[PDB]
Amino acid sequence: STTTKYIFVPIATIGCGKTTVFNTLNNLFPQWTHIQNNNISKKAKLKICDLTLLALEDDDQSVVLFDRNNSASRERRQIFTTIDQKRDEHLDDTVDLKYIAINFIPEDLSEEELWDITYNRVIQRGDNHQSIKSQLDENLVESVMKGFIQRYQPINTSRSPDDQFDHVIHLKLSKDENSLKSSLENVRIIIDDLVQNFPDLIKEKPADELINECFQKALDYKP
Ligand SMILES: O=c1[nH]cnc2c1ncn2[C@@H]1O[C@H](COP(=O)(O)OP(=O)(O)O)[C@@H](O)[C@H]1O
Repeated sequence: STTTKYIFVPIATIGCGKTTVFNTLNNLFPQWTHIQNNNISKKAKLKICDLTLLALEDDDQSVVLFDRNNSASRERRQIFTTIDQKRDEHLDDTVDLKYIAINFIPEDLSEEELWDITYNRVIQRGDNHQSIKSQLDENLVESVMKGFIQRYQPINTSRSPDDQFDHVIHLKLSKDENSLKSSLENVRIIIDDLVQNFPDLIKEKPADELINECFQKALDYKP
């Protein structure tokens, strides 16, 4: 009769944990399609929005993890506008699409600490963002990361375009201290939020051993 499907839209800069968190969630929930802008050729005729809608055509798909930074408000505007315009090419009128913002940069986080956490993650642990995956020029890494931060516009659901989100999940971002890693905390935040608010997506919280193992795999993942 009627189906609701979801597009999880991150708002992040480089090294905030976006790919790690989405890889963890896909490890846990293989039916949640993880579409990585970083892996799409720029001559490809199917761009991330096209692949998103193709994925949502499948009856077995309920969630697309839309893996792109979307640090600028114009980038969020593009998702809403393009998906809204193109969905009729792909989906019948019994499918309701909901957009879930996954906010990776807390309002309370200073730009200095955003830089401190993310730049040192990228240099110490690596990042597969294509323009910086080599890191043969640490000046280039700094310059690209600064570009995303310069363009970053915090989520604001009291105005266009972010008022089009149906739900926002607020993540944490902090320096690693002892065994604590904010990306694993954030996986749990997402799972708990969906268990409570979207039981159609997670009827029962997975065992903690499995959540932690899926996170370990994502943390260790090299492509
Ligand atoms: O909570 C964390 N603590 C420490 N390092 C992390 C955490 N989450 C991800 N990382 C590491 O940070 C680096 C950047 O990962 P991220 O998921 O931010 O990539 P992204 O820029 O493609 O979204 C990776 O080497 C990853 O393993």
